[PDB]
Amino acid sequence: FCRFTAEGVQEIDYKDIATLKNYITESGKIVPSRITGTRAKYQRQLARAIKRARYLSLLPYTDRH
Amino acid sequence: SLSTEATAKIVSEFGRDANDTGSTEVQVALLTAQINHLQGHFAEHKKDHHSRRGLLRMVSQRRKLLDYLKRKDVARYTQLIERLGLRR
Amino acid sequence: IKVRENEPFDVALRRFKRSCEKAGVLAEVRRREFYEKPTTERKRAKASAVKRHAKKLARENARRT
Amino acid sequence: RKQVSDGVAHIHASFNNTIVTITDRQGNALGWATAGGSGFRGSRKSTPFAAQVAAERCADAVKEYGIKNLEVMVKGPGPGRESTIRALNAAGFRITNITDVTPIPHNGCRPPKKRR
Amino acid sequence: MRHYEIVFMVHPDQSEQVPGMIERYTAAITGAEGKIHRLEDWGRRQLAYPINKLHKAHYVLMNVEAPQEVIDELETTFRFNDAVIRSMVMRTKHAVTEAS
Amino acid sequence: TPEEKLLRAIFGEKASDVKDSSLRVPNGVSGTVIDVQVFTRDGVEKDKR
RNA sequence: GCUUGAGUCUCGUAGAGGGGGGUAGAAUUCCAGGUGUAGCGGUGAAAUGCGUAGAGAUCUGGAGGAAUACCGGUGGCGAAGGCGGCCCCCUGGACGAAGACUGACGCUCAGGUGCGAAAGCGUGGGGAGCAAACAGGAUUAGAUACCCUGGUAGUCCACGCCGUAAACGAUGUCGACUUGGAGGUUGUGCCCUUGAGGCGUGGCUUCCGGAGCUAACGCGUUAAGUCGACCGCCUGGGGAGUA
Repeated sequence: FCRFTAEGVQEIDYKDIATLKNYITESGKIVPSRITGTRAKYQRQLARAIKRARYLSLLPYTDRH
Repeated sequence: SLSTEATAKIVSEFGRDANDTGSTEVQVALLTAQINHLQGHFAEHKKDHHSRRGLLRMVSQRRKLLDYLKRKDVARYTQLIERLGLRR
Repeated sequence: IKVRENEPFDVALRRFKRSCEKAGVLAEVRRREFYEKPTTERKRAKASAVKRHAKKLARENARRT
Repeated sequence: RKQVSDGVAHIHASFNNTIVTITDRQGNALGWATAGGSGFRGSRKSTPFAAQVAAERCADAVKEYGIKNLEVMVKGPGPGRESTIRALNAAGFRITNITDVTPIPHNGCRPPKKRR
Repeated sequence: MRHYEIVFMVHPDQSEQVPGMIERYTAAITGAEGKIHRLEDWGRRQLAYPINKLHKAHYVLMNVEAPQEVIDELETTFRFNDAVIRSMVMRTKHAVTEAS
Repeated sequence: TPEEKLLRAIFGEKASDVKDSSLRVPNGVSGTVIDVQVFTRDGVEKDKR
């Protein structure tokens, strides 16, 4: 039940990470779609946001090495 | 892929209206224009076996409305292949 | 991944470790891949997970003893 | 020696092997002990009690260096990690930070086939 | 013609000689028929994970409407620039102006 | 409320918890607001005001 | 000649569909350098082997070859087979709101053509993990089997050949008709989408059941139900799906 991918219209970009640091666990993992209740489609769309965040170094692959 | 910028022009030339696209000389030239532009796809990389059934589809259907124009107006049939050139 | 907590512990406490992933890497890297298991267990597994919910709705009807 | 207070106890516990290893803050093994080097050859190599003796066999001659506040980075999720981490915390140390640094790749090559 | 959300990071070393290249890149889009949607220079924001050598890179955003054959030459230049270490683009149709 | 929670538990902070309970002109007045003097949060400054 | 059949066009949608190339992170084997121990692997138990010519382990760096985590959903694409990171070039199939048209232009099919996982072979590269042939220690009355330490064809990529399967919800393909629900996945029209709702309309798929069928289990709008069209096949098993 969130106003992210239901009322928050038009794909959520990874530029504003003041919200994406809520979707990743403080390490680098992703929070399951059964935890933060969002429709599987947009959890893959947020999976596209987090993926490109891992490609442009905003949201890493993991915390440290 | 048959660009829309070209489709509306073929229907503009061959078809007698902007939207009277359900006629013989339209659907044929349209699908023929698909092939004519599809050259770039089945020339390079070559190994598109799944895209082969897509070809199968549109080429055969084309030969189906020609399959009908033949039984109706042989004057326009030889004329259609004469303007655009879709026999060869 | 990494837990600190300055000095109110007097214990190892692997809480955040097991809260992040910890074993989730070991379970997949110890033995051979076996190209078949994914198909198998993704399906079988979640099917049975759905049954618990189905159990919730079908166990409250009668039971009049 | 080495003039260090911050040590790094790398613990690799796979199956029948549990190795406690206090190293320098870099990873310079200043001393270690195996549960299989402390005897217990066999099924006991897979027993946390041997693991706690290992924690001790590796907790000695380390304050000769000067380590008190130490890091315990484990790269071996075995049967201990209580029996031994709480053992160093029982030896008299204060583990500033208890770490679990599991290397995490997106699944790559293939490991051996086993147990079947 | 086509929308490409070009986001790139250069070296904190080029943190001062890149705004001059900001003039270069977008002026080239002007010399290649194209409008920019949001010209931004935030600063040398701290990276997520260290990229081979140094942490904290200099981020700069463009998000520009230019031909694909032009951004193709452009990403080539980015990839072949000692400043830019990473530079990727998105797909067409959609565009932004907030980015915050 | 049940159907609104979790948003203000993940998304942000002040994006919902706050509402609007303004003040209005008492019935019986028909004039023009003239002077306005306001003051802000000592020690930990308010917004742009 | 006309349309409720097929199909095309206008405007859009999601993805392990495919082909060619490239990129990212990290890792097993091996090599070298700093430290250091006398043990390591493994099994029900034991052991060949390795090691003091300093292994296993730990930190950093590096060349090859191959594989895609959490997100993952009896979910998705397809004739079938089969197939999961991403991007770039190109393209197809499935489906839908509201309309304009050709006017049955449709379905299937022996010989035939094409697709055909995996594997074997001819050729140019190839070798980390593993593994036919083979060697060794043993449970044992024996071991050319289960275990373990090595290792060649192979596993990978491209061009051809054999044209083979549990190539199986075991149920051929196409159309029409016959009370529903919990679901999953992907669009849209209408109403105050004020909000993650309500009422209809299609594809795929699972389970519980009605009419019906069957030896029975059970299938059941994706039917093993009711009809029509087209195709292959059977007449007890073995012999043999073999010469």
